[PDB]
Amino acid sequence: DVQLVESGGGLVQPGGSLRLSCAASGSIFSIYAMGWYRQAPGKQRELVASISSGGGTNYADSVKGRFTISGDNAKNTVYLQMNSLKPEDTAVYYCKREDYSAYAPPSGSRGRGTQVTVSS
Amino acid sequence: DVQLVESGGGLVQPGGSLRLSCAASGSIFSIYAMGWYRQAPGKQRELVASISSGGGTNYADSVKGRFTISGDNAKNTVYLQMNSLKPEDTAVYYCKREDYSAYAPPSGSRGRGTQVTVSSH
Amino acid sequence: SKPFTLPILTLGELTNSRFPLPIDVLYTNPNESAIVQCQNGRCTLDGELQGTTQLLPTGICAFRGKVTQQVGTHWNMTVTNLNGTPFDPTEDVPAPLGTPDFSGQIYGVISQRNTLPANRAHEAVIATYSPKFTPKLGNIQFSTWETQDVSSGQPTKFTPVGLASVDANSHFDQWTLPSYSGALTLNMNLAPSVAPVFPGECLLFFRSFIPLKGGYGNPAIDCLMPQEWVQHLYQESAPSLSDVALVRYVNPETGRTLFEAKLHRNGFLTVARNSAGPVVAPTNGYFRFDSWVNQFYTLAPM
Amino acid sequence: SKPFTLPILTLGELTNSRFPLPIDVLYTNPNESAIVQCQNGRCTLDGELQGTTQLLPTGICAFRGKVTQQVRGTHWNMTVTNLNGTPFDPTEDVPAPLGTPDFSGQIYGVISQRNTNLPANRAHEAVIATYSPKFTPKLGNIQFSTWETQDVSSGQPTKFTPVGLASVDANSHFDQWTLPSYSGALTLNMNLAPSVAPVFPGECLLFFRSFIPLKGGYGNPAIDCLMPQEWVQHLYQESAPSLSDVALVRYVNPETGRTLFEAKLHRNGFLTVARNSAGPVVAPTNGYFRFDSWVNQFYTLAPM
Repeated sequence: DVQLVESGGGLVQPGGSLRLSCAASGSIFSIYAMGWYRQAPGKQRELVASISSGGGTNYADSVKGRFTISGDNAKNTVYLQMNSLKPEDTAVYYCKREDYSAYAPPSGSRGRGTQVTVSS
Repeated sequence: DVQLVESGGGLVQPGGSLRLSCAASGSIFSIYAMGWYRQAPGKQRELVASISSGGGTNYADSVKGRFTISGDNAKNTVYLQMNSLKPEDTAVYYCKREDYSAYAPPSGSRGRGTQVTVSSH
Repeated sequence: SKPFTLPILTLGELTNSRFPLPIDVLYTNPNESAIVQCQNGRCTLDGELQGTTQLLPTGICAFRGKVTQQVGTHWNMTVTNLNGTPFDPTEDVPAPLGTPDFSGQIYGVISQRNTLPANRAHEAVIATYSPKFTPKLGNIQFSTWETQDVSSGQPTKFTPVGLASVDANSHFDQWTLPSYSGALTLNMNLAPSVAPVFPGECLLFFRSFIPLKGGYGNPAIDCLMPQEWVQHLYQESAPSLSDVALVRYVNPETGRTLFEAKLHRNGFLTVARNSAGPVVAPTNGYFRFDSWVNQFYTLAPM
Repeated sequence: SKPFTLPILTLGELTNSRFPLPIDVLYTNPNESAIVQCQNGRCTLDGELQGTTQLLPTGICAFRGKVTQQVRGTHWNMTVTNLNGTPFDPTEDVPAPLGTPDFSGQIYGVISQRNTNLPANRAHEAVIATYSPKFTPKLGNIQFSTWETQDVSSGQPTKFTPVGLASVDANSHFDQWTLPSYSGALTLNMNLAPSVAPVFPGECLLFFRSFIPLKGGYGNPAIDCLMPQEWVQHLYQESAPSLSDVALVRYVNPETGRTLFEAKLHRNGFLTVARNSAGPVVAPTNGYFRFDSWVNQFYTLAPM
């Protein structure tokens, strides 16, 4: 199985920034995609940003230009640099990874999630 | 890793008949060819008869019409029915088998041989 | 579970599946307004032929049958299946396999061998937009420059060469399907239309340039997969393990990845490209299957 | 150590490798006196293309190049390139440009041109006599004749699409086993794919036979190839190491599972069968060859 270790949650002053990190270990494959989902209070899950092993990236329109996703392949870790944060960004942020193979269907893993609060 | 046990050798009155048998065991394959070679005294080895798993048969011109080769696949055994024997058929008769595979080159095995003597004496 | 594979043939070793032509270039056109629903060169990744797609390269845009009578100089021809058996209209296909899947005036040679037999051959044109183009009904028409030397009731073969014209009155449109049963009837059992379902993506085509009998133009035929891919997928019949296969266009000399694409399970490619026009790539390049992915995977920009 | 395989395409799903035609029937002719040394459709079992063999079905008996000038009717001279448009280098170790026709006759087809806004075009029926002294593809030059008298352009990109034969009359010199003189007169062919023959008594060559269209006249001419073009394409890609000189293949009816007959598929890319009779082989069109084992000369083919 695959394990995802999340970090970088907490309380942040509006207009400020936060960096989330997700490190994958275990039965990981060379071809993959890692991303973040978030769930705002009294709302449903939404894609924030994802990055693929080929280098492609996908962003939600709500965070385009403010958030940047990247990775360090040597550490099998992805980073979410969240800049210019506003109260509406307040949510639980979840790490997601899909591992891909030529010989098997895509296999998915997910993280416990970290609380990000933007206020005052 | 294939074993061949020959049988049916001995002395025979000319004009008479003999039956040779060769049974294969061990690492045999479903596709194969089994045959008999002979070496007459003061002469070199020559093909007598062979039979293949597909049903094809090959005979030396010298034994055509007198010798018949056949097999019982259930016993993994081939038989050489030698009829109308003459003194010139006197030789050591050797069993030979080729085992064939889709995944490997042909593998060959041979028997120790049996003495067949045809003479009035 | 048998592993999915693609032919390792390079671009210069591939053939168009919608007309008997070599693949010339890879091509994209995001600004395409027409619905893309070609019927030849259609095969799922697990080997299911669709539309009017058949395996023979000689079968593409070919016709077999018999001339019934003369109707310029026009001739009526019953069409059979390419293997010589009569075409059954009740079969779940749009038309006999190999039937042309686009509008235009297709130029070629009609040849006959009588049931030693006598022979004849002449240049001919088949207008696929014409009301009397009804292959689904087992009947088509072709015109000849030759006025008399065509025989009725004798075995007839059409060998495709190119287009007669691409002038305005020749109605060449590679994405407009023929009316297989002619006027006032709808096409049936069609292979489904294809499109990118993701923003920033467009279709990737294998493009071949098609000869002209006369006039001005540089007309091209775009197919979703080359005929060799159709043949390969059909034989392997490998189970698809997701809805999108990730393929990389690889330079074998250097080992470099020129770009990556999505090979969709219905048998077509998409790429992340903003530009239209030919794709600048080595002709000894080839697509390599690297993994089964899903919509979470994002293609790198081309 | 990659396993050797054949395509599972049936007879009706196969194409001739010596002319762009579907396979029609399997065929034998033990009484053939001519040397069998075709140059197209030549490929070893481990994937080495030989002779003038190339991969494209559209490439077979095709020509690319440019008409230089007009020269018994209306004749045209044409420089020939490689099929990919690069110039042909005569010093390469091949008999002729890949795809060049490998037999004597009058090959009928269409010559089309697209000039170097929109380019002008033209196309006309044409005939190429491969027995003619001026058929010299190895020298990068060939000749073709047209019924059309003037509408062919010099110095413009030219393509020949093969359709069939012009004639099989005595004066058309059709012989499928007679190679052209690729460099013309008084020169010998070079870098030829080797001749093929049965080397065991009671065996003959097995052919994939296609019937070829005629522009006019009487006849039912045929082209026999050693292996279908799909086999060439398949063998080339796999490049599976050959584990003996002969692969044992069975012609199988998939509907019934019955073996109709067996054959030897030799290393140089040709089949032999144990058959005394000549003519077409009576067999289902949904039949196909199945690779069952690597064998040797000790194995004897069952009579057909």
